[PDB]
Amino acid sequence: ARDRSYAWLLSWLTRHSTRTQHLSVETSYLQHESGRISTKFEFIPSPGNHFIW
Amino acid sequence: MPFSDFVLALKDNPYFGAGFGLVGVGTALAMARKGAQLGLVAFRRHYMITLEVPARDRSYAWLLSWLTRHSTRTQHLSVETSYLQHESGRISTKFEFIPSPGNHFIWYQGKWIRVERNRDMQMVDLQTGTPWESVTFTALGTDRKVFFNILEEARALALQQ
Amino acid sequence: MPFSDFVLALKDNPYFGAGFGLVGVGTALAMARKGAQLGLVAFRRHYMITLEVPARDRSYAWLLSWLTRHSTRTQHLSVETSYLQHESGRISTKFEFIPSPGNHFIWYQGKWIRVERNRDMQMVDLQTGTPWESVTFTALGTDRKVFFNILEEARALALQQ
Amino acid sequence: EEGKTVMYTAVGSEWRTFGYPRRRRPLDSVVLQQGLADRIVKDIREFIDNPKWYIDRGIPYRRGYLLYGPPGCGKSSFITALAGELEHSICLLSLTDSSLSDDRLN
Amino acid sequence: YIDRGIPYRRGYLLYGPPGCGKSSFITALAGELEHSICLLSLTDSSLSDDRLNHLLSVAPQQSLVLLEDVDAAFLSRDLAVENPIKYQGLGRLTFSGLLNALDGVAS
Amino acid sequence: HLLSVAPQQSLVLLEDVDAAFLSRDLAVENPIKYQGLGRLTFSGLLNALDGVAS
Amino acid sequence: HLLSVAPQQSLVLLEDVDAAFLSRDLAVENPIKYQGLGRLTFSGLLNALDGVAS
Ligand SMILES: Nc1ncnc2c1ncn2[C@@H]1O[C@H](COP(=O)(O)OP(=O)(O)OP(=O)(O)O)[C@@H](O)[C@H]1O
Ligand SMILES: Nc1ncnc2c1ncn2[C@@H]1O[C@H](COP(=O)(O)OP(=O)(O)OP(=O)(O)O)[C@@H](O)[C@H]1O
Ligand SMILES: [Mg+2]
Ligand SMILES: [Mg+2]
Repeated sequence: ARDRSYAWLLSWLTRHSTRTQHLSVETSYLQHESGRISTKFEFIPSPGNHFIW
Repeated sequence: MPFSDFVLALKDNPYFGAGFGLVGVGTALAMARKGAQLGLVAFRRHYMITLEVPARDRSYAWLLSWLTRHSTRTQHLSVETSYLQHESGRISTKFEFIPSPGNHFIWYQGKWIRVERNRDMQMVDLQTGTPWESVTFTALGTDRKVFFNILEEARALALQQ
Repeated sequence: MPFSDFVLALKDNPYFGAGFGLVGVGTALAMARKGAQLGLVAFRRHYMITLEVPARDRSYAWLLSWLTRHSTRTQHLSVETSYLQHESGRISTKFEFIPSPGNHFIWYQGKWIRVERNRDMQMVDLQTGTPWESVTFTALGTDRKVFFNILEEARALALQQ
Repeated sequence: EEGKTVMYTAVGSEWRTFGYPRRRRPLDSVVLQQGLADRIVKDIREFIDNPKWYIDRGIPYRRGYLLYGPPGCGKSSFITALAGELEHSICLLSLTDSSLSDDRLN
Repeated sequence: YIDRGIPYRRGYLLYGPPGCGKSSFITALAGELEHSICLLSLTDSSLSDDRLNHLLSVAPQQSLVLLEDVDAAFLSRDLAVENPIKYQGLGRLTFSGLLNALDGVAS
Repeated sequence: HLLSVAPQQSLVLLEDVDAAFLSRDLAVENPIKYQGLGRLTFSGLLNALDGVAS
Repeated sequence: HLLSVAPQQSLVLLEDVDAAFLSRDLAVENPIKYQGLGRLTFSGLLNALDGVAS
């Protein structure tokens, strides 16, 4: 976790996770182009064993 | 090759027959262990009522006081020393007993509750001396009103005396 | 298929009969282990008296002093060094023995109390040097007055000498 | 929580609810100088309803207010009444805290 | 109070030379009204503004919160005229914190 | 707490009370500063000796 | 405690007492301030050398 590569790889794993069904939630505020901000439900694969192709 | 040769090889050894029967024994034991877990889980979910009181609520103090009062003839008590002021104007030591940690059984409202004093685990908490002590009310049944009546009686007794 | 075929398959192997007999052995062993727990719990709840004294009460000091005095010929003691000021005016070393941690037996009022000096566990406590030491009074019987008499005698002896 | 006002507080580095939702104070129960409450409500409502005017000109979409006066004139009460009127929640912040730092404040 | 929007709170101040009967009268009144007394020490070391608000929010019902010797918590007179009302205590409490706790938005 | 759990039939002895706090000039001055080592205050001592919880 | 647990037939030695606390000007001044490092006070020393529990 001491490298920026950790953050980049975590982001890429969250994005390309196929249909992983062992995710964990992550709440963030997303600013819409209309000028308002709404809650954003983003899922990160929970710790465990995951398989990609 | 792995299919045909092994079956002939297994059939050659008469100990494999005893060994293969032992495989059924091992599978049955694993099945037996699994059956216990699901049965216990279902029994707890469908036929038991549980109420845990943490140390971070005033309800904990009220329920502890009510348990100290209504303890029947429990013989697993712990001492508690306090100074009591008599109406004469002087103060004398008060030997008060509180049920020591363990499994205690009560007969409130014709049931058999299994009140238990959870002990200190890691000495971490807030708003107290950090003992992380708790009490768990377990009983056989489905109605929740028993514990609600217990809590209301505890509050009434706290407002009493 | 799972019902009919397996019944024939298990019956085909004579080791299943030995194995299924072993299943009963496992079931009996689990029942025997559970039977011990319920018996112990019932015996403790119905025929034994327990009194725990933590180190956060002055009752702990009084009870410790009374145990040190009235220990009969206990041979599991621990040393405690102090200075005693003689009536002559000078002071000399005083060797006093306190029962060392362990299980000790007394014969107070015709019973056999099983006093036990609880040792330091995690070095956490308050109002003391944080050893978390305690004493447990275990005896066979139903009356509670024996422990109260012990506490009163301890207070009297503390007020004595 | 409708019909009431929720008040948050700084718990670590997040906003957490403080107590139970307080009951709303009616806006007319606060009597300020003639027309001041109307002006403030109009300003804040116009700011809320028009984010496009801010976005199309690049101005950051923020706004801040200052109420100053001798004690006992109705600042905190008016803030509570306005929060009730706009159905907003109040995030109490104590600048003179001990755990507050610049990064934590941001 | 409710029909007019006023907060349902109240406070009392008893001032005078020492030995005249402030604490005794407070105890007698608490006995008369069947209330309890919540002894709060402003000049403590573990007391902070958030803790003060929380304590004033969880006070037992039918109880009188008692702040005794309020003038000892913060400086006064010369320092009152001076811009900061310095907290002559041990904890992390400030004058604005006490003001908001006694009568603020979350009171 | 200490003054409330004093053993029965005992005399509590606060010896050399004058050293706990400043005096004279500072007594005339607005604050009675605690020139000690701990977290004790003049109001706390006054309440403990004779207050509501005494 | 240390003055109460000294070994028998021993001479407790407090060397250079004057360095423990301020003197002269501060002696005339109301507080006898402790010019040391620990949590020792003048009243405590006076009671330890000759007090009630000595
Ligand atoms: N215009 C007003 N209308 C109604 N009540 C008012 C008004 N001004 C003051 N009050 C009353 O004064 C009391 C306290 O008012 P408030 O807390 O708003 O005053 P403040 O001096 O602005 O506050 P703070 O000390 O938080 O800055 C409340 O009882 C409130 O009802
Ligand atoms: N009006 C009074 N009637 C009866 N006793 C009184 C009265 N005023 C003072 N006393 C007596 O004075 C003693 C202490 O009084 P009390 O603590 O109320 O005074 P105080 O100076 O207001 O206190 P504090 O220092 O706590 O503010 C008690 O013995 C009390 O009985
Ligand atoms: Mg205000
Ligand atoms: Mg008084």
